[PDB]
Amino acid sequence: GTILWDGRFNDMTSSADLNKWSWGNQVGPYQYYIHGSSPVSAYVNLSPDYKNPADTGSRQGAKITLDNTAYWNGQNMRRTELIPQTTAAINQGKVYYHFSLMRKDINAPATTREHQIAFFESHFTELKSGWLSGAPGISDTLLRWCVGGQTQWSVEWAADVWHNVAYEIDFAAGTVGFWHSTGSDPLTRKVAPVKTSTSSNGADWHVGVLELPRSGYPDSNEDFYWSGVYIESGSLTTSVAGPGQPIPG
Repeated sequence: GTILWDGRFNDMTSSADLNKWSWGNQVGPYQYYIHGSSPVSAYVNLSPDYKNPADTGSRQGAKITLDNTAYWNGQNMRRTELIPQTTAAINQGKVYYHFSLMRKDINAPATTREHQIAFFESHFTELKSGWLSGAPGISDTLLRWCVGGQTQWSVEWAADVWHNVAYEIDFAAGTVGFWHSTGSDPLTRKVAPVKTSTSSNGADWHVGVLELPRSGYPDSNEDFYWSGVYIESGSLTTSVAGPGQPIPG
């Protein structure tokens, strides 16, 4: 395999480095602009305590937060998102998009509201959580993998569990497959490639979270933990510790 882009934050000392990126000076691994009126430390913080402990390939993980000010461009949905800053061909051919995600019981995401996570701008694929449609119910506590808006896989989203994911995207065939594991276990393919319109970017993968409003549910702080975010081509690294690291097991 070969890493096309590395979003593991390994060259950053803290999230303050995100402030180096600007439209006039697009440096670093991430474009940082889809966020609210507060400083970056209100929305993104890095720490070794915020990553999947089995991922020795990531020095620090990132706590991404939605708070009362997490509104971008006058929209009514809360968002805190980072987009890959790269010249690599991450949207052509077969490409694997990696990331690990975890929530805790403190500042847990609201199960009463829909969340769109690690999504592309056209939403051809993404993860979702929370109450989506219909009556509220047992499905609201699920973490789901969607293709074209349709759920293709889901699991109960438990606190403190690290979910490791890789989207297997064939931009030429217009298909997306789903690889997943929890904790230290190696990724396995849980859903074979599904067809959909994969029309892609300039730069359009949103590493972060978007939360829709829902009548009667006030904003409360919500924290999402991320680590091991990167994009590779040719050969999928199934080890959660990433390429060039000893396999955890």
